[PDB]
Amino acid sequence: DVGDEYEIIETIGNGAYGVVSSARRRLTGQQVAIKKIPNAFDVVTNAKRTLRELKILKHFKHDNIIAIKDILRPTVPYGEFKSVYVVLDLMESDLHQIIHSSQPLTLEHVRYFLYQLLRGLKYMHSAQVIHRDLKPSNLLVNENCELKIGDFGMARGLCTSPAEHQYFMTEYVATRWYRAPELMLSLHEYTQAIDLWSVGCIFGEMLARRQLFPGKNYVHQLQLIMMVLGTPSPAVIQAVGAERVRAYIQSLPPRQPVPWETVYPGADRQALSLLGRMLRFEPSARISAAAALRHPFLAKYHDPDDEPDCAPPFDFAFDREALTRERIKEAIVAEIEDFHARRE
Ligand SMILES: Cc1cc(Nc2nc(N)nn2C(=O)NC(C)C)ccc1Cl
Repeated sequence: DVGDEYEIIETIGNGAYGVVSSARRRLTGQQVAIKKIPNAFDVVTNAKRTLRELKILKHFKHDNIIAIKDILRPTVPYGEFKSVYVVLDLMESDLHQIIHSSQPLTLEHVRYFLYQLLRGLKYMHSAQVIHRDLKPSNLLVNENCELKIGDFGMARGLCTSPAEHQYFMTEYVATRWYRAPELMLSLHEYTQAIDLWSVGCIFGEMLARRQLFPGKNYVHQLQLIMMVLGTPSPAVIQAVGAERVRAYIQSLPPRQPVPWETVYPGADRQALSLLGRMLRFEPSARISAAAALRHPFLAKYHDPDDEPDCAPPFDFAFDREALTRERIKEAIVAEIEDFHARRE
C-alpha cells in the first residue's frame, strides 16, 4: 500500500538507495521516487540509520541535496507498522553511470558536476555534517542535469559516540577507493576535510573517466595513494594509530609526489590546480568546499549570493543515545508526525 495518493509505475535502481519505485502523485501527475524500508525496526543499526537519514534530510533544504517530498503515515495500528515509505525526487541516473558509460563527459560536464557537488557541500559542512561516504554512485543526477547528494547513512558530526565500532575502526568507515587518509590511518583529525578527499577522488575520476585509487585491499589502497602523493610526512607517520601500518610506511623507500600533470596528461590547468588543493594527506592542508567554489576553475558558475550556508547547525545527540529498537521506532514515528505537522 502507498496511501492511495500515489500510482506505482516501475521498480528502478538507485545509486544512493539501491532499489526504489518510480511513481506519480495521483492528483497532480508529478513524477516521484518511493523508497520502501522493509522491516525498518527489526535491527538496531538499521533502525538508527533510518532515523539519522530522516533527521538529516528534514534539516536540509537545498537543490543539491536529496529532499523528502513526503513520508507515508501509518495506515495500520502502531504495533503492525513495520515498513516505512519515503517519497523522494525522481533521479533517473547518478555520476557513476554517467562517468562509466558511452555518454558525453567534456571538461564543461566535469566543471558543472563539481560545481553542484561543492555547492551542496558548502551548505552541508556549515551545518557541521560530514557525509563521510561521497562517491559517484551516491551523487544522483536527473534528466535536467541536477546533481543531488544522497545516502547519509555514514554521515556524522564533529563529535561521535565511543559506543559505536567505527569510532575506533576508522579504516572501515565508508568506501575504500574514496576513503580519506585520516580514516585509513586513524590520524585523530576527523572534520569536513574527509569529504574534500572524496571530492578530489570523484574530480580525478571525472577527468579520466576511471577511478584514481582502485586499491584491492587496505595496504594496496595505501600503496596506490603513495604512488601518486609520495611518502607521507614524519608528522603524518607519527600520527598513525597502528604500529604495523606505521612500521609498514617506515619500511618503504622515500617517494616524491607525482605532479598531477603527469597523472592526467594534457588535462585543464585550473582543473589540476584545484585537484591538488583537495588531495593532501594532511586534512587541514586541504581546501574547504567554500574556498573551492572561489577557485578560478568554478568561476563560470560561482555566485556567492546563490550558494547558501545552513543555519542552525545539525545536532547528532539523538544518535549517540543507546536506544532500543522500540525507542528508535517511536523516534521514527515521531519524525513522520513532525514532517506532517510542519506542512499543515
Ligand atoms: C531516503 C531514505 C533512505 C533510507 N534508506 C535506508 N535506511 C536503511 N536502514 N537502509 N536504507 C537503504 O537505503 N538501504 C539500501 C542501501 C539497501 C532511510 C531514510 C530515508 Cl529518508
